[PDB]
Amino acid sequence: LIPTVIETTERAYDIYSRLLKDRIIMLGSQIDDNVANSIVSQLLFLQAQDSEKDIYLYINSPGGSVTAGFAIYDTIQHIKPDVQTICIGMAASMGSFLLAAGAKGKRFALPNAEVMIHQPLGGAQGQATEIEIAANHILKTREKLNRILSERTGQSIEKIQKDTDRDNFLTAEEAKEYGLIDEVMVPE
Amino acid sequence: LIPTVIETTERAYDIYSRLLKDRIIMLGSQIDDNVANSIVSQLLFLQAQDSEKDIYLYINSPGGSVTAGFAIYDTIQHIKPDVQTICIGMAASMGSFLLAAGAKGKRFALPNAEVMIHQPLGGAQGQATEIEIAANHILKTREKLNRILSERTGQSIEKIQKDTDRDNFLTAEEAKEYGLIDEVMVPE
Amino acid sequence: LIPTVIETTERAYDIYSRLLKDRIIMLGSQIDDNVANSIVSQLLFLQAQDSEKDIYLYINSPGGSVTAGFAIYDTIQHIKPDVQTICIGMAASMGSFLLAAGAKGKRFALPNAEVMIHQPLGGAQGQATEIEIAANHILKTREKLNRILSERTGQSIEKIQKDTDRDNFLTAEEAKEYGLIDEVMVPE
Amino acid sequence: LIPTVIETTERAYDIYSRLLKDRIIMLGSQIDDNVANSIVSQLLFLQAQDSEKDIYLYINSPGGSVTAGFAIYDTIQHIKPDVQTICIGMAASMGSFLLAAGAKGKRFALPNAEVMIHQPLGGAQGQATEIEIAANHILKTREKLNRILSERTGQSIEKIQKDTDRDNFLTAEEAKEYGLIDEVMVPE
Amino acid sequence: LIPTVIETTERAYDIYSRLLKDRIIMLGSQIDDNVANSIVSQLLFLQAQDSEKDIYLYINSPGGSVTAGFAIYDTIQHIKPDVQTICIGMAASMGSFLLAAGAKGKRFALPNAEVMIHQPLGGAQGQATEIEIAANHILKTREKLNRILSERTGQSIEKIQKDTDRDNFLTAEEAKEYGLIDEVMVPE
Amino acid sequence: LIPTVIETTERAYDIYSRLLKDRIIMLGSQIDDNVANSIVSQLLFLQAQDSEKDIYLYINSPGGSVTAGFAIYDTIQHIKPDVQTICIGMAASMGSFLLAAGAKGKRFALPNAEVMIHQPLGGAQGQATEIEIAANHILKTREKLNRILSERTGQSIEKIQKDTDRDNFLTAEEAKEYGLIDEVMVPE
Amino acid sequence: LIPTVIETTERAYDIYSRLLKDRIIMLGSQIDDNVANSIVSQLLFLQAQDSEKDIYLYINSPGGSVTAGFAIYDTIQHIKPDVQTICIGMAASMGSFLLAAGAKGKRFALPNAEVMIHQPLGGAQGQATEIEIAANHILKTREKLNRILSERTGQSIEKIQKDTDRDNFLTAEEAKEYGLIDEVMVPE
Amino acid sequence: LIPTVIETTERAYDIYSRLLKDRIIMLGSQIDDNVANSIVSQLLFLQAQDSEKDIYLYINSPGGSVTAGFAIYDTIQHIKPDVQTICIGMAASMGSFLLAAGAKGKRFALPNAEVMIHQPLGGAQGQATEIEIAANHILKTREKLNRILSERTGQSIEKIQKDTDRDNFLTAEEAKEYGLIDEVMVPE
Amino acid sequence: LIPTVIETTERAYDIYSRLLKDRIIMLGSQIDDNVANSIVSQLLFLQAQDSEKDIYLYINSPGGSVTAGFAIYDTIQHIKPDVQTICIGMAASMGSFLLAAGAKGKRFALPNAEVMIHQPLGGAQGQATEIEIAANHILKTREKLNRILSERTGQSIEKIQKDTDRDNFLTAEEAKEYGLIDEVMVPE
Ligand SMILES: CC(C)n1ncc2cc(C(=O)NCc3coc(-c4cccs4)n3)cnc21
Ligand SMILES: CC(C)n1ncc2cc(C(=O)NCc3coc(-c4cccs4)n3)cnc21
Ligand SMILES: CC(C)n1ncc2cc(C(=O)NCc3coc(-c4cccs4)n3)cnc21
Ligand SMILES: CC(C)n1ncc2cc(C(=O)NCc3coc(-c4cccs4)n3)cnc21
Ligand SMILES: CC(C)n1ncc2cc(C(=O)NCc3coc(-c4cccs4)n3)cnc21
Ligand SMILES: CC(C)n1ncc2cc(C(=O)NCc3coc(-c4cccs4)n3)cnc21
Ligand SMILES: CC(C)n1ncc2cc(C(=O)NCc3coc(-c4cccs4)n3)cnc21
Ligand SMILES: CC(C)n1ncc2cc(C(=O)NCc3coc(-c4cccs4)n3)cnc21
Ligand SMILES: CC(C)n1ncc2cc(C(=O)NCc3coc(-c4cccs4)n3)cnc21
Repeated sequence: LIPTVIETTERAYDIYSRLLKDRIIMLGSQIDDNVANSIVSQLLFLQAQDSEKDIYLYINSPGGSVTAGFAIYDTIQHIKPDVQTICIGMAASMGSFLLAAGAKGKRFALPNAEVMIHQPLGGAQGQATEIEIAANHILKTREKLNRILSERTGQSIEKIQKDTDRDNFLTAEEAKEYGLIDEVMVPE
Repeated sequence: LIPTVIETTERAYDIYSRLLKDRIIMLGSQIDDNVANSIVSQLLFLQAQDSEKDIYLYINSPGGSVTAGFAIYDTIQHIKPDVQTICIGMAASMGSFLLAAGAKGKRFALPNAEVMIHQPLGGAQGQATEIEIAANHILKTREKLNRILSERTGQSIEKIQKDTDRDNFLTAEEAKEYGLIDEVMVPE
Repeated sequence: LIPTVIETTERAYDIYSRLLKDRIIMLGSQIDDNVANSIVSQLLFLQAQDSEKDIYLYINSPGGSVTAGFAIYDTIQHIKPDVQTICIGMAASMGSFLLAAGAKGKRFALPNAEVMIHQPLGGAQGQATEIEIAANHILKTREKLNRILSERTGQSIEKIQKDTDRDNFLTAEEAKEYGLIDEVMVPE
Repeated sequence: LIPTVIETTERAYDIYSRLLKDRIIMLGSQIDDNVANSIVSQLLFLQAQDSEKDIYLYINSPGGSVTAGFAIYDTIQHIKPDVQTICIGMAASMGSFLLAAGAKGKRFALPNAEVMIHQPLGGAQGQATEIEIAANHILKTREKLNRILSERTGQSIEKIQKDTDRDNFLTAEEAKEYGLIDEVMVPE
Repeated sequence: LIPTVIETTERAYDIYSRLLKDRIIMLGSQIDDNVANSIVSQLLFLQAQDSEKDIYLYINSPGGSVTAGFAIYDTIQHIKPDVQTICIGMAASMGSFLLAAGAKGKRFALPNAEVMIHQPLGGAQGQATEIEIAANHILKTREKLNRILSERTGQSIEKIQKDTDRDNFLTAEEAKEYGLIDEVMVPE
Repeated sequence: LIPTVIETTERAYDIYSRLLKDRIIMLGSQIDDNVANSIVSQLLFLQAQDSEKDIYLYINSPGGSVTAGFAIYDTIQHIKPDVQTICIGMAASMGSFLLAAGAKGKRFALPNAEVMIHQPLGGAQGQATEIEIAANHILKTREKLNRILSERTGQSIEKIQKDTDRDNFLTAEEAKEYGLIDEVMVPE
Repeated sequence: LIPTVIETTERAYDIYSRLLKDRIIMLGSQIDDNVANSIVSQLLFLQAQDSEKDIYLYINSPGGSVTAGFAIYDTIQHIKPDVQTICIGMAASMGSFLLAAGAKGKRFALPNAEVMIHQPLGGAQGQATEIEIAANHILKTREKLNRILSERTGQSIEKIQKDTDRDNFLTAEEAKEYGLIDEVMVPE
Repeated sequence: LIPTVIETTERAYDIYSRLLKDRIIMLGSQIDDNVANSIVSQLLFLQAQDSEKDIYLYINSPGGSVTAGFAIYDTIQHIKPDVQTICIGMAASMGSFLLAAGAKGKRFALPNAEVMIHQPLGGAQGQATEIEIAANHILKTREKLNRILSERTGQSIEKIQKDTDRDNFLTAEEAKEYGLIDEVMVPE
Repeated sequence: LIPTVIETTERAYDIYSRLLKDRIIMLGSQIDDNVANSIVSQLLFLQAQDSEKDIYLYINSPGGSVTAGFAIYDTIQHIKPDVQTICIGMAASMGSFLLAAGAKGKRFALPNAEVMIHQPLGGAQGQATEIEIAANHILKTREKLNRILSERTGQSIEKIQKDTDRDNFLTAEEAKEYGLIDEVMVPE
């Protein structure tokens, strides 16, 4: 499942860490607190290595937590390096939020990569105690998500609210037309 | 189950990683997000090692997710190296899609290797909320799969739709006749 | 999930440990006894390495135990180094207590980082035997938490009691206005 | 486990219901909401049958919920009939509360029947959300229990508080001396 | 647990059904769809038996579903008979809603019967698909509950909103002062 | 949970069966094959008892299977008696379909009874084998449901398609305005 | 779920048994050995009651075992009475086999009743030991099913083989056109 | 369970990998996709190391999947090196197929090593959807297995069909007489 | 959860082992046989490294076994080095026994560190066979614990017996006043 790579200078790298040497971060799982903590650590590490060179963030996630996604989001915008974004397989739910969060001019996706811009809700525990706040916290988070998405897609807030309410299935071309990505990555 | 190999120059390789040194990627499991993330990382790694030399992708999968399969597909077509394909045991469901996805002129299969070109459906969660989109997403994905397969097999879209709807069992010779593979790999 | 990093001088670091080399402690999980024991060990370690240089504590926790949180709290205040604090994703329950516990002048949070200053109750086992003490232990702990929070936020004890009783959702700007953090960390 | 009894006038009674015909209620289980609802229904039924004749309540409970116990308590005091009380086996926790709750002059217990006057705490769910109320609700319930017990045992509130805090084991003679029961039921 | 009662005229009644003969409905469990369907059937049955005579509804519920509670509520108001209400043990969450729903002038509670007027939320399934409706459905239901409660308690809507947001613990006297019940049922 | 009722002429009825004697069918559960088989048997039974007198169908269902719902639907329309309909608590998903299916002029609902006219999808097993049919079977069933609903509500097919695609929450007044029910059942 | 019906002459019937008094057999579940044994017992019973009068078999089954289905089939053809057939909800898999097995001229189905004429395979245990027989037993059973179906639908064996291989969804009108049923049962 | 071996030149080998250094592959488990993927990787590795020197394949398997077995089979015949075969303990089901698949003149088995040449059937999932293909796929696979076995044992196809249908237990001498192995490996 | 630390001279340490290099033992879990065996091994190791230099034992345990606690106790007193003690978070049950067991003059605790000096009972298995010994073994162990505690706290045995019978909650100041610790560790 996970192979090893070494070189003469010995030097034990895993396949993901060998890619990290070339400033490539791989994200191929649901966005929980654990993976979010790891992705943030890599982004902070690559900045310390070189603050000028670009970072490559490959995405293949079905979704995850909102608070976990914003941790990755804020880190990407906070650091100096321009974080590139390349969607593969699919970018659904919070994965599409990070897809759009890439550096402007450097948001990519492969031809057969699907996209879905709708976050359903978990994390209902802490809110479920009080009524008035629980309902408003959903609205606040909905306003929080739709505002940030609107700025990056470059579309009106009115259109975002309707699309981000129900389920979606955008292709690479449709995602480019929406403004989520900048270019469909043609072969070679 | 998983043996170790080393050499004098010491240098700990697993059997799969020792094959990766000779640009050989082994795929002998169902295509989920985890293995897809690993296969993509290997394809990106081998390109960085040498963009001209060929890659060998041995396949032995019963199937997997559609979105996971396209992640591997798009990566194979995106990179410069010509990815060879050698089917062993069986190539069913999404495994047969990657079988046909190999570089043109370099798609192989061993004599007693079975082939099956039909993807049943999972991943019904995110779609199950809305009705009109859920049904159409199946049609869109069916049109997505059948179009790409038709191009690589070199057959009409009309024939693909019927064959890829129900179950199939093609031998190495029948798969060659279909256009899925280019040659049956004769002993030695 | 967890990648490796090495360098020539060989030297196997995990991503979290490579950050620990630069005096960065990552906290991206619920605060139980296990993680609390690890965080304390890191704080004691970094003090032994250098008692003058600052420590960076990134927080992304939904909460945890009270006794586990105070173990981290007391350690931060006990050691010489000024422990910086940077909230990412969210800082809820006992996470917000450690958020405010950072060195004065060096308490930060990213723009879209949420904050919640209310600890619900677990650890009901040992108290549940006797009645008079169990109830008073909650009051004592409530007085213990609200007193310490009031000092660091710089607000009255009367206001803290009401806010820390029910659920809350403070943004980076609201948390700064409350006195929990000192500055909202602007990009670059 | 549960036998049947009938008579000529046919008339299917279970052993517990045949005793209910002679105004005898059997209580030989932990006091949950289900049994409490049944005991109250029997007390209300026997009152409707005859409001003057006495009721016999045999007790053999290790304990139960506080709110469930008070439902039986209030019902016993509300109805007209003088509810006799006969402890057998043991009367622990809330069982001893109902033991003392019997009609004055008609509280009994057999020679080898144990008694324990201490309620530990469950039902921590609804209280666990808010801190100040949860602790005070224990004190309120402690004041509620100790006040009512003090009136019926005919001892001071100061003595009750100490005894009802920790575990106890009173024999029939000691329970009579305490004031929980009125007489030890001698053979024949 | 459940005894039998018969009489000469033979005639097999359970203890709950024997009470139903005297127009007494017992409610000593959480208010789900099953018990709600049974309670409604009893209310409709007693109306058919006699539309003029009063019905007695004993309550001992920790809570339940909102939609299940309104089914009992609407049925009580729809039928001709004046449904009396007698709280025992506790009336928490939706139980307190039905407690107040009793006929005006005939709402009772025993001395040590607790009351709690706050419904937390379940039934989050059907709403969780769409965002804008899910949050507003909580507000609509909150407006639905608080409006109806305000009319029956005879207090302002402003006071109800605050009390029904967080947890509560009202005694028989406090519940009478609130307007939830009309009289505390004194012994005999 | 389920009480007994008898009378002198002895005659053991359960509460639901006693209502069935007065031509009242209670439906307070999800519509599966088991309850559907029972409801149909009752409808066929009441027709045999008297084909002229009206039947009363009380509804309190969150939903169920489509094929199970149509079994009840077709039976109601097939038999001679005019089946009245009274919604209580809620009528969601397939429950609202049967709500509208009542005899014309005799479709009722209580004041606080909610309504929801959207069927999500299960029963995906038998369809999941073939692709072209599975998607079209959803469209056929959608056309099947929307056509029948449109006739009974008396609105256009265009409006039904949009409303029955996403989630809904109609009150008694809104359901009356929609045409699902004929009158809101006022007290007494 | 299951109500009771009695009458004066006392006489305890369940709703299904009351229908059995009027020669109506209800089938609303998957066809296993247990229900098959019960259905056969009813068919044999109704013959003994009256061998001339017709029997009414209401069907609402998703499918079941082949051997269990043939037990009901053979019994229907063996007995003298003409067994009517009325499909409700759906008649899938082996249910459609019994649907067509009804007396000629008396095979019915309601307007919105679905039909599916394809049996997938279970009961693989006893066959799985030997290879040559296991495969041929499927062919023998396929020849057994298709031959009998062809006779009753009145179509060719060639057409049956293709339709009964893959999944199907026939409406009442299409099932009538196929020859499975004789008439669509119009309202009243 | 699994020991370590190293040598001076340091060099960490597991016991299985140390044998792989001397071109020995150990197979002591059921033949699933995982072990098949590993065995193939070793065969491909040893060919790359030296295409002329022989490989030693020790077998001790009770059986496994057919498709998994053919993956190992085809690989053995495809590569240049003559793969020796030494049966130990037992070679049942698909293990006996690989036993016979060894290089001609180099098929061995120890004195007390049992042999069984019959594959029962699993992998019934993908076939179970369609009837005509499922049965024929068993026949095709039976023809596939019996044809290949007949060639290597050097016996008629008629004899193989009967023996490979039911269970078998051949000793080392009987297996040699059958043609499965070439020689019984005498001590030293 | 557990990070790595290395240095140039390479040298793989875990965070806990890096602290062990500076004679710091971390105890942040319940005291079972496994952790007790590890703690003893560390104490024996640090003595062998240097018998004169002090050892630092950080405690954060809720409790554990008695026999496991005495194993650590006896080891601390047996070895030459003066084992310092620093309580963090909490020191409950057997943790408080080891808290007091520290070298005289070197027993510490942080400001918000709680303390509880009462061991409840497990390990009831081996004793439960014989009656007279089981009860006396509790008394012997109670005399064993209370005697040793009394010596180190420097208080009477009479006071210890009462306090160590029921539950306790001592703060850092109260624990210092009790004699359990020597000083409250002030910041810096
Ligand atoms: C924390 C908890 C309360 N929670 N959890 C999930 C969740 C979702 C929403 C919500 O409004 N989801 C719709 C939505 C907004 O924005 C996007 C997306 C844009 C881009 C990708 S998704 N979808 C609101 N609160 C939510
Ligand atoms: C996304 C979800 C709706 N989903 N999930 C599975 C799945 C399958 C199909 C589908 O196209 N099934 C038929 C088909 C096409 O192409 C192939 C194959 C070619 C080659 C191998 S399989 N089979 C369509 N949607 C699917
Ligand atoms: C075991 C038992 C003693 N226990 N466990 C948890 C817990 C919590 C409280 C309590 O005071 N909860 C409310 C509160 C105070 O202060 C804060 C917070 C400030 C800052 C973040 S949370 N919330 C009281 N007893 C508790
Ligand atoms: C409401 C919930 C938090 N709860 N649940 C149980 C419980 C018990 C007490 C309590 O005071 N327990 C000690 C006690 C007093 O008096 C008796 C008894 C005397 C005689 C019989 S019982 N025991 C306080 N709150 C409790
Ligand atoms: C429909 C679903 C989302 N749901 N489920 C429960 C629930 C509760 C509320 C709510 O308003 N809860 C607070 C409240 C108001 O009024 C009362 C009560 C007073 C008296 C008795 S209860 N509690 C809102 N939506 C809810
Ligand atoms: C057969 C299987 C695939 N299946 N299962 C459920 C299901 C639902 C639909 C569908 O059209 N759902 C939306 C809808 C239309 O009309 C109503 C309703 C109005 C009123 C009550 S329900 N909802 C289509 N296929 C479905
Ligand atoms: C004995 C065991 C191996 N088994 N179990 C199920 C089963 C099904 C078949 C088969 O032929 N299935 C397809 C088929 C033919 O005809 C119908 C039907 C028409 C109408 C109703 S069913 N479906 C063959 N063997 C089967
Ligand atoms: C594809 C799936 C349906 N499947 N799975 C197992 C399996 C087995 C057979 C079969 O022919 N089994 C008998 C047999 C023939 O030859 C040998 C052997 C000789 C020697 C070793 S095995 N056994 C046919 N289909 C099978
Ligand atoms: C051997 C087995 C039956 N067992 N297991 C636990 C246990 C506890 C005791 C006992 O005496 N518990 C009370 C106590 C005394 O002293 C302390 C403590 C002071 C300080 C720390 S603990 N608690 C007696 N036997 C026990």
